[PDB]
Amino acid sequence: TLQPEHEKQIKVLQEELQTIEYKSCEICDNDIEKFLELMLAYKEATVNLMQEMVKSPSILHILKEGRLVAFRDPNDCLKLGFVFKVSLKDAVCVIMTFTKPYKLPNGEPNHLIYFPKADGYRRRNFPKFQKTDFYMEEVPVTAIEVITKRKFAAPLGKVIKKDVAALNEFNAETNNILDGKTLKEAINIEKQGLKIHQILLDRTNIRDEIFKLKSIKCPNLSQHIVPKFKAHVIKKKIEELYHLMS
Ligand SMILES: [Zn+2]
Repeated sequence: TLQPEHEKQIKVLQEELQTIEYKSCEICDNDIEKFLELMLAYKEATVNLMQEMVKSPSILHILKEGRLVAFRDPNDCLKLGFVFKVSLKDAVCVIMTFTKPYKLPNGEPNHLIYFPKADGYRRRNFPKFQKTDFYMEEVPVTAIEVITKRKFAAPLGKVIKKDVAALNEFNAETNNILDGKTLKEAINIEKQGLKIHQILLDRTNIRDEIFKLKSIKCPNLSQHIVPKFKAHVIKKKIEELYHLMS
């Protein structure tokens, strides 16, 4: 064949694709795929949203120093941190992370999207985050998925210097957030932008439709979405390697 490598890798991805076990559920077997595609649509909508938000300097007033946000590391893990610095030219943010990468009891990264103002969904998929010694990490603005309303007053500068007075308030606030968390995302997009509102409306529609499903009420959806997710990734990779879809 004129394409040995392509064939090899394709065969591999196919095998790995069909070697996936799907656990049965009387609450997901009906509408879980739609939940998946709609979820990915939500994620994409958020990405584009952040892409359009970083354009207007108003974003600095949204991600002011000490802004609690939920981003994702290269491994698609959800982390909570504070906004320390923002760069418009590079579209990157210096976030101080106080939480380890959220992972299932299995060990694999959680692929579920965190929906603000969703007590049930939270309690079912995101029971609690584990605290970790804070460390500065740069992350692209596009990675941010949730922008909470809560903000850390004390300057992070003193926290970096490890001043006891600052570390007390930092630890207290952090433990406050982790003990009981009812994150609520509120963004004042009315300030500027036109496409922003459209993206917001569309995303809210996607959410209204996704919460209408039955898999959304599932207790163990966080573990049931894994196989479908992996199968999705592998599938897309296969279609690509096949030079298919033009
Ligand atoms: Zn289920």
